[PDB]
Amino acid sequence: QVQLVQSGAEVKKPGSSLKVSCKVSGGNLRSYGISWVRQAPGQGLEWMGVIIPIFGTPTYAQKFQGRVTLAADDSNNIVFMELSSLRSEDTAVYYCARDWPSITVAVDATNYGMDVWGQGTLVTVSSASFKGPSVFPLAPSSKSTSGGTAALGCLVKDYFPEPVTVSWNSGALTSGVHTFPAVLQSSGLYSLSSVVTVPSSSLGTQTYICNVNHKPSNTKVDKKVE
Amino acid sequence: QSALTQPRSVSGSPGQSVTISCTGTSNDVGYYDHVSWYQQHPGKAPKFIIYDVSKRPSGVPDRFSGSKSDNTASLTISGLQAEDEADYYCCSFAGSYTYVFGTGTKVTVLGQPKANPTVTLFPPSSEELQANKATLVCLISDFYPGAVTVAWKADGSPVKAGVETTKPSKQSNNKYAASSYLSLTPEQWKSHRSYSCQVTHEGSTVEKTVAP
Repeated sequence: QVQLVQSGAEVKKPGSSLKVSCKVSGGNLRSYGISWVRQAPGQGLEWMGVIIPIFGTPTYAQKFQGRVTLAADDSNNIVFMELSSLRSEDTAVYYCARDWPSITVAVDATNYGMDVWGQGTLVTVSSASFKGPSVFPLAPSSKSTSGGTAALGCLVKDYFPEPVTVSWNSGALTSGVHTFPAVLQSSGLYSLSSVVTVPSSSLGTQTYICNVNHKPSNTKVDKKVE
Repeated sequence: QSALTQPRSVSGSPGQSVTISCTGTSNDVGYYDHVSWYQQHPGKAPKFIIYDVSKRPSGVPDRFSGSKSDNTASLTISGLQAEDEADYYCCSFAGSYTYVFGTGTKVTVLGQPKANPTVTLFPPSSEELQANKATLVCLISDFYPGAVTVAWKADGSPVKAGVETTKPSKQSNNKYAASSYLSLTPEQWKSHRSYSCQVTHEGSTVEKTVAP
């Protein structure tokens, strides 16, 4: 039961250097090889390089030659990936994966196959500063009311970085609630919405408050929607 | 190298069979018999499911099968189930310790009847208008399958600049939802009498309209 444990998420500015670690448990790294694959948000997998510690210097994909490096600490069963001169397009989840691109015997592994994957490391590259969101109420109307039900929500605008958490009535309201994924605007800041469909009978009586938490900026906002 | 060519999406009913194509060159897919496939569910890491064109690792059901012809590898899922709805990536050894991944394919399992979308259009809030901003929020919900196109209009003329739309996401009731924003300023928002958000789903269009 070999497992790969990767380092935590990170936010970095353009021009800085990234360093992600992949720790192997349940087996010896000297018998394995490790590939690195990244995936931009909403995009596909992209192979970057592979290192086999027993076979020497690693190999890198051509588009990363010149700013990526792979190193292994055999005694600690851990490998490191360093990506330099980060740009906004380097925002992606970075996976490690046990691999053996070799004709030799793959001990406990599979030849030319990435069989064990790590949980991934989210890396965001942006020039934006840490900023809490502005919360605006999406009030119910006659256009949002139809057949004894009505829709209301909150607009969570302009925050960095991800993520934010939204609840309704401190988490006591969950039926009919849907929080949408965020959009990345040209300002470099994120924005999402959270809506809840609610009986029109309760609009005059029941209170509806969205609870927004942006932990990177330690911002908590409660907004009543009337 | 360029990514291996895969279809964007593919679909089928429960119990049906589906096939993913993966086209490379004579230096990768057509050269080696080392084509691997990977299944990725939303928010999770890819899963090893196929290697060496047609070999299955331990534990992967025989529902999945692989094949190769010239520079095109293919993955077949025979007997689609709800668990099979995920993204699938092919991969081929490219020589000198290098791999090339495919563009990826979305597999949809149509295990739910068609649901027509509900559109809710919110004008800019009075709170945001005081901040010298004006955002129109179009919320679409309860539609199946999860594929819609959103178009904005102002007094009948199409509006594309300042529009941001999310990809459809699964709701708590297994239906799909989507959101679209038209970010303006109060001056530009007051310069038109009527705004429309039109959503096209399975050939039918639904429209909601607000006015300053």
